[PDB]
Amino acid sequence: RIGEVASRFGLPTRVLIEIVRTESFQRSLARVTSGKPVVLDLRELDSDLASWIATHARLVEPALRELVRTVAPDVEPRVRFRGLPHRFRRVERIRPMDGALISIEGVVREVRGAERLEHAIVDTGSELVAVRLHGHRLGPGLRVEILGIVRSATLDALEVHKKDPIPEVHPDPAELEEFRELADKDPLTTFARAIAPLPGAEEVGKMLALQLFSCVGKNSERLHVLLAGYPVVCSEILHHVLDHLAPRGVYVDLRRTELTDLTAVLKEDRGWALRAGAAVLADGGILAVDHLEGAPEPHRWALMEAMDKGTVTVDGIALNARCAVLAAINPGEPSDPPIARIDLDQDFLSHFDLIAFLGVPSYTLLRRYLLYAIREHPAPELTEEARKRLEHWYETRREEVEERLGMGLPTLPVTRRQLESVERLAKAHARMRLSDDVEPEDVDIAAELVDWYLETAMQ
Repeated sequence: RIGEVASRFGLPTRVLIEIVRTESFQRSLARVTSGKPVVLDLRELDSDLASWIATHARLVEPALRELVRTVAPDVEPRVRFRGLPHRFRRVERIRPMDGALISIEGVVREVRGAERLEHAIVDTGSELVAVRLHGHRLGPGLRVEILGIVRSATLDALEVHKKDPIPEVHPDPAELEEFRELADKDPLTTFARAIAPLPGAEEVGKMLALQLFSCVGKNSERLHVLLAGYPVVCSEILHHVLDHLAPRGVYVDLRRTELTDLTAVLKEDRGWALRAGAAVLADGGILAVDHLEGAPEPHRWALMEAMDKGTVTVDGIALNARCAVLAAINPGEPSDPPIARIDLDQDFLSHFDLIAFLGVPSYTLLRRYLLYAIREHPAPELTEEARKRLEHWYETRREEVEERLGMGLPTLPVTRRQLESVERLAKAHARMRLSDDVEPEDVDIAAELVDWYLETAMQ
């Protein structure tokens, strides 16, 4: 009897009567033997009632479990809610919402458990939220939406939805129009000037602009860039990119970063806890690695794994770390070529697509356009003529290097790594044009940047 259940749980009888009358509830209640949870879709109710239910979910949920327990004493009673009123979604501060059904969204910082995965901490943007998982799975670095009921500053998870590593932008017609206008113009120059507006920093800006547009899950797509200049100006650039433009990211001063602050830490203590380090938290975005000079070997190995394979590994646990590495190094005084002044081993240095030797509209719009471009054009591909343009550049440059070496002129080799970098940069520029087709024009822009890097390195 519904009235008796309502009374028992301190609910107005009408709350429970209106709930049980819903199509969502009746259909799922009939399907409960299949182990499927009973479902209440709140949109199937009066808006003020939907709101009241969300506010008082700590009361409603066990009442519903009790109702289903009557129908099926056989199985674990599970209840799900759908169609949260908008104000209960993506809650930025959970504590005032005690007792309420809510969703949070953000990046998993940490997980812990023993035999079972039990607890998580989620960075929702302004705060870190503790979560009791109740059998629901996720892992450090994952972006998630979690539906649950708040109980004393902890979210008791009801469901977990995996999300893309970067936020979704769904532009309206006016914004879509702005996007199309930006695409038609010269977005590369616009982004380049936004990033690095100082005289002489044109190529540097273009490199960093295209790096932003390489922030995608597909492993072979991401660009890694090393800035070589004075500390102050390089730090301002890294902070600027991360603060104002990056879709997602983390800044570290490598000198202040322990290896496990960079990768992840696994702690054993009456159970286990796994906490994401910087590269994992930067999954799908920019990892800004400041002060790379004298980077210790273990740190270099970690960075190389993230750069080459898009993972970090701690104790046999591989975590996604699909970050574009934006590093900075302070060289110095030596009348040797600029690249000779970089104190980093040759093998590590070759993992960067580009080295930028310094000295030789609304950010809202710019950032939202980037987010849009990445999600909408994750995988542009060479056209036939672009492939020919790329192969031609490559063969022509290899011949030139051979010739220059034959003349006794020190020159950097042009290898498969350079071919790969040009292709990545060209794909990034095609994303910047909101295109799925990489064209000869994209190859040309990419090749000019690789050539500039190769030439300036030795000048």
